[PDB]
Amino acid sequence: GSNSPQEEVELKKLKHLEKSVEKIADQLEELNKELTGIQQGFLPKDLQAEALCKLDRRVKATIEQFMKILEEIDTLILPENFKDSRLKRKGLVKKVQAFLAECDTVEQNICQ
Amino acid sequence: SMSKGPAVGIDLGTTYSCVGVFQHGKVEIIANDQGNRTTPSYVAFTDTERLIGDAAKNQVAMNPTNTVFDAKRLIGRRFDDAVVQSDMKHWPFMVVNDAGRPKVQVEYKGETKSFYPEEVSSMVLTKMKEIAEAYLGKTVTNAVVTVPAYFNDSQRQATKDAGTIAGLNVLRIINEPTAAAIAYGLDKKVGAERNVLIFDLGGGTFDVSILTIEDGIFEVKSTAGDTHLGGEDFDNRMVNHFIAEFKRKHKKDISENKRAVRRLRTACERAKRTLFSSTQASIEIDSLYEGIDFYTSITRARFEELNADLFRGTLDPVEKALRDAKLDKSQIHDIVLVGGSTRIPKIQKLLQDFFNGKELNKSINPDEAVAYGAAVQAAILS
Repeated sequence: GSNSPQEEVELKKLKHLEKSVEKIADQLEELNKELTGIQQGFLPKDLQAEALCKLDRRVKATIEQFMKILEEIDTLILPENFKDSRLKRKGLVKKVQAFLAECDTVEQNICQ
Repeated sequence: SMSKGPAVGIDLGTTYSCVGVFQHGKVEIIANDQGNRTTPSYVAFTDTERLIGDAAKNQVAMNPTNTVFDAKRLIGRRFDDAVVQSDMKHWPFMVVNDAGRPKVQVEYKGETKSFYPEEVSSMVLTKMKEIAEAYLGKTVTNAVVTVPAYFNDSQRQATKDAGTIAGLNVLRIINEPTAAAIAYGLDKKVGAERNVLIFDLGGGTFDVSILTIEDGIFEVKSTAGDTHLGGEDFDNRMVNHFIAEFKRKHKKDISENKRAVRRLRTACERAKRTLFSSTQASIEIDSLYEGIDFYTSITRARFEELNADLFRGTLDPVEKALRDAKLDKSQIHDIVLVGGSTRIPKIQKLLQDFFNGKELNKSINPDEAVAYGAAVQAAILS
């Protein structure tokens, strides 16, 4: 119970990064819904390939945005005493990595 | 519409370009729309638009085959030039032969398009012109553009043609080492002939030039260097060191995971910059590979050790340029540092020790010295 004003600065940086991740995750959510929509939809099997490959630009842009977030998180230096900041940093990197794995699943399902 | 603005100086670099303006008795290096004082010499072609500078560099991972850079390595050259053939092997974009001349070939708005190197450089010059206009709030047409001292007639003409295509009135084309000497006022020093050595280690090239300045006339005496040497080589040594460290510590090889290597490479680049002014740099990368957190550090001494052969090797073109200029090192009046890698204290120390303790001209940002000199020249020609 030695919470410092200095750690509040790092926690605020992490909250901004969390908000930035939420925006990219909304883009991923729309891609996931569109992919599901194409796979489970009524497009003639002949036109499905084209609809899927049209997601390519967006999924690559989403991957890149997440990679830029990781690079920004990677600039933080948090002392051992900043336990709350380290936990928030760890949780955020894990959340970004799970979103990147979902992006990779989209890429495995398009332009095949 | 905007009123007429002043003349600018533009350093058209292999990887980055820089624009300056002389006003209020001093040079102002102009920040671009993203606030960066240098702009990537990148042009990207997408399904929907053409992107230049930071916007092009920012999407290289997304669109590698249609993102052009290094046009300066191709400008004014023949397709069969040994340099073009060697360089092509390492670029992700296609280079084609059009009646003996190289062209970059890309996909743009769903169609195959090809551009001459001067057309690509004209797009970079257009962005530099736009950067100056956004800052000044005035139209910019007049500019002094720089080229390497070793550029032949064809390379110089193609650069002038890039300027013309960009809608610039190219007041003069001057050599990069001359622009750097002008920035430091070396032609204004009173007395006899001065021998100047320009040590330019930045933007992926290493150029050493020796100039003699006599009664304000610059003569290039010799040029030497390494066409492919820079910050990326120094970053790569750090990456190898860390990959080896991760293998020793965790018995895991992260090298085939492109995202892990990228996170590490980006952190190494930043640590290298920290080492310019600090003796140690720390790196904390959570979940680098297989969920393992990588918390480490590197001292300036270790950074120097990892790069020892590359740093000490920068003195070989210095010795070669001195021998070609028929001069003893003791005959060099002024030493000028140009390019971002000259911020490395060990490089400065090796060069200062070589010249027996002689002070180096380094107060001007090394990344901006050439644009600075070009902006001074542009003001003189106005």
